[PDB]
Amino acid sequence: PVRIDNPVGGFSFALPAGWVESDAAHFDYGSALLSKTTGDPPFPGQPPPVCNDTRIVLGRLDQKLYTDSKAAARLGSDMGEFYMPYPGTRINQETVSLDANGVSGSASYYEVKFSDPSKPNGQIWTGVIGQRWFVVWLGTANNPVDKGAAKALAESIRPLV
Amino acid sequence: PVRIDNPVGGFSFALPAGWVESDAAHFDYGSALLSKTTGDPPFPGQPPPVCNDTRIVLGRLDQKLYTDSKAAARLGSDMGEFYMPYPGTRINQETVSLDANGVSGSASYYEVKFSDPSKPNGQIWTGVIGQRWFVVWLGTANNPVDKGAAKALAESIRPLV
Amino acid sequence: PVRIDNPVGGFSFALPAGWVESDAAHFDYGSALLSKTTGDPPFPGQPPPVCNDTRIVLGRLDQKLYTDSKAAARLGSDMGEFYMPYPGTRINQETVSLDANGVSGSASYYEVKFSDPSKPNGQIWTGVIGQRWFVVWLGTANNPVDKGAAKALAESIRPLV
Amino acid sequence: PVRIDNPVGGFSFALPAGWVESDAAHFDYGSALLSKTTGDPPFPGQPPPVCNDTRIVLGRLDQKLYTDSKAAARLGSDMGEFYMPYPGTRINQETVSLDANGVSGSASYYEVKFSDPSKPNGQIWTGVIGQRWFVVWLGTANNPVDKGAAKALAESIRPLV
Amino acid sequence: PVRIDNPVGGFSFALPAGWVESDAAHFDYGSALLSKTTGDPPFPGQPPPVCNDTRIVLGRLDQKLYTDSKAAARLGSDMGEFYMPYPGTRINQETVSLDANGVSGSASYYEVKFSDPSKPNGQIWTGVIGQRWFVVWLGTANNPVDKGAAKALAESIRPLV
Amino acid sequence: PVRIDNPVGGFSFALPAGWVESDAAHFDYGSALLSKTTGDPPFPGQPPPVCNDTRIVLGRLDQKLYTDSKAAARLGSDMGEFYMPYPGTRINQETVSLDANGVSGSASYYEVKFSDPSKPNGQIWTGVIGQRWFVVWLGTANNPVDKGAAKALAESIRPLV
Ligand SMILES: [Hg+2]
Ligand SMILES: [Hg+2]
Ligand SMILES: [Hg+2]
Ligand SMILES: [Hg+2]
Ligand SMILES: [Hg+2]
Ligand SMILES: [Hg+2]
Repeated sequence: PVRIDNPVGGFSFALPAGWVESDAAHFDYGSALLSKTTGDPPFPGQPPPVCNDTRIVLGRLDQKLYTDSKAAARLGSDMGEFYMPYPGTRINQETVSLDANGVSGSASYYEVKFSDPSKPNGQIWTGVIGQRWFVVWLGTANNPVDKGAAKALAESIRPLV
Repeated sequence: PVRIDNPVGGFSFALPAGWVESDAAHFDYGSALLSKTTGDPPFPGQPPPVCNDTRIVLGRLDQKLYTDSKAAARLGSDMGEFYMPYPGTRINQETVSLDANGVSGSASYYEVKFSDPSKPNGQIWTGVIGQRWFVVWLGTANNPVDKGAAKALAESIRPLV
Repeated sequence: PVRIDNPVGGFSFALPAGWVESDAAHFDYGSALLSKTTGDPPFPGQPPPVCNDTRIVLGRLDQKLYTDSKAAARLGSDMGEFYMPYPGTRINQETVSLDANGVSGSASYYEVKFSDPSKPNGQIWTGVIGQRWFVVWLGTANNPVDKGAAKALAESIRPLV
Repeated sequence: PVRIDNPVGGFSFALPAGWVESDAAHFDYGSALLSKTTGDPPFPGQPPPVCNDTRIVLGRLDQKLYTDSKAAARLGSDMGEFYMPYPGTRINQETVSLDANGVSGSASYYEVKFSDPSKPNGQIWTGVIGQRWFVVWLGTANNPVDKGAAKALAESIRPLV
Repeated sequence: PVRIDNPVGGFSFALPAGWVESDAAHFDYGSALLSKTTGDPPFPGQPPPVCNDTRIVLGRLDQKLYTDSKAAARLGSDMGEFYMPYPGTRINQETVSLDANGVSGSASYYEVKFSDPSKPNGQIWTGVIGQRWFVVWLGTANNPVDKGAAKALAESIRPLV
Repeated sequence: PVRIDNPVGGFSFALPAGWVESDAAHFDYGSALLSKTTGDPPFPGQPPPVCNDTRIVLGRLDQKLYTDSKAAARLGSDMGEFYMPYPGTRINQETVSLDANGVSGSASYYEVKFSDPSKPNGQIWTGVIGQRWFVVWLGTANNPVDKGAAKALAESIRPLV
């Protein structure tokens, strides 16, 4: 169990097994971007290969932006445009209640069946917890969102004091 | 009149007056990203301040991706999701014929009236010319797309030989 | 109240409200560079717009370099050349005693009236606390140094053990 | 046919089909690093996915460093240590004469059978042409060096005047 | 005594006196790269000049990769190819037992006498401790590995919990 | 003789022998930053070691900013504050007439004797040619400005058409 502090964003979280940070700059402004290692280890000290069709973003959710249920739905809709900007239809929608050590939240999940029959279906899970924090886990039919792990990641969020 | 070569993307173009390149890395894979200087000059040798609500992207349009009229409409719809991922309504739509030294193309323009009444309206102009190249010019009601300059930029595109 | 550790520089500090880290690399060698958000929030996970006419630098002050009163005056004079390299006259000078949880220091403030009548006046506040640490807060007549917040930032410095 | 100038390194070359530049910084000091696109196109304007098990480096070969036949063999031996630092045996060695528009050179190729039976065999082709320039094309049994294309790349090198 | 946490790699370590972090990105995936300051201090807030012929890398050693004695020897052999890819002979070999607060490990050291008589001899110290962590300290005859400090660095490693 | 184009800044120039570009980003906005190699060659394809006490900046000189004689003196005074922000006295001043293929300009040179007796004297040469372009060559008593080469660099500037 690996806990990561994000002091600018005011929270800590548990790093999902098999994931690394994608860059350092997100932490400058209170966010975090994570990538999934492929499992093939790099030479020691060098950066590991990571998947290009899945990613996780988390951070403080600005008080100016966006109930946690309504917020996660709205954020999830916007995130899906930003990360999956191709025409398609939303299918297999779900909402999930969150409880991060007693701090309530909500998440919205859905899949995108793209108009392009050669594109794998997109998948997106967006959680809001709470001061408020968000978690977005993006994947595809070939590299699916791990819904149980996304819930565990959001429920691992703790405010820093 | 400043002409810029993009050898990986197979084209050259005229840099719009008052704009600079935003980074060098786009040219690595045959694209270009431009930013608009604010007019307040920096110390010599240092990077100029640029606007944060307008941008231009141009590059080779992959033969796998997307008539030029249909292509610019589809690309413009996707670009507007990617750059303006908030809910809203498309208004003030236009299409524009392009002629780049005899190479035909088409562009699609529209504005977005956002659901959020405090967001300025978004503006996007997307052109496809042609091997094919694209031009996307993004702005807002406070920093509008210069439609005549966007047409001139797309019509300035020349294949490199 | 957000406390940030800088382990290479041997100190922690309280992040001023409304400010973010400008990059990650400063911490590699025991410094920190901060930028002021404009208040217009970015899309979640993306970097916020920041002001281009104000900045804060802090870090360990090398034992080889530069009383804390004399040190802050000398450092402030050099910092003003580095950040405001245009001809002008220093006006509205002040010195300020510092007490960081019992660790004494001193700061030097002044404004620059530039020879160029179209340049807004520059403002710089430079503090030395203490092992020694420095704080430099730069602004202009349009985006002034918050002198009370600069004193609070310097007095928030704690050695790490 | 896409020709790329490298003014600091004093040469131009033909970009192999399906390859892009990996970064811009190599050109600062007269080299070039190329990566192979996977074929899955990115969103327009965004960087394409590239293979992680093949790469090409080319540049001016310092007059202080390293006949072209002896030079390519020595450089190839060193490059194979640098890029394939695991124990193994060199097999399937070849040397290839080069003629770049009348400028002679030589290349050395070999494969590495690694001690680790789960590692795919490494492949490396190293050419020296000539002022002198080098070309290194690295691959594996799963993503082999295209020997004909590596020879064409080295023979495409032209001095800039 | 300066202790640095590496949460992705699951460890903390004591920063050797006179060394700084070379970049921030290594920590993204659980490694750290350190550079040695030259002693000439930079302007405050700016990065210090560092030596170009010595470096330290440390990180988690993948369970898939590589007894600690055998592991450090094998890793040291591979690291010496990666960092010193020129022909030469290994001389002055040593192995060193490690004890990091009761966690055992081993290190392998050797020097390289290069075929090129104008190259200074290379030096490399590679330690494995332990979950397992590695430490590599690289130097030359002109800027030698500090063997006592490398042992202290490896023995300063503590798992994070 | 190596000529480099800077299309955003509207000029080309001859690269001084032994110098490389320091980064790619300066060209994005019409400037160039050059560093001096130490002569010790790197491994092929890797960046060469460069001096840390000398540098060259060149670029378009904004029509809003700053006769060429008065301009070079004023720019040289400001550049010396920016690059040598320590107290001292200007000595050994010179001005130099420039003629870049018939385009006139002027340069201002001076040395700085620092108050700190352990700092080597600073040296700065600043030229303005002309649309106008600037050249700044910075050095020290240990790594002096090559005045003849700085004049040749400024006189090598040609407008791009
Ligand atoms: Hg994957
Ligand atoms: Hg603007
Ligand atoms: Hg501002
Ligand atoms: Hg591949
Ligand atoms: Hg050194
Ligand atoms: Hg030097």
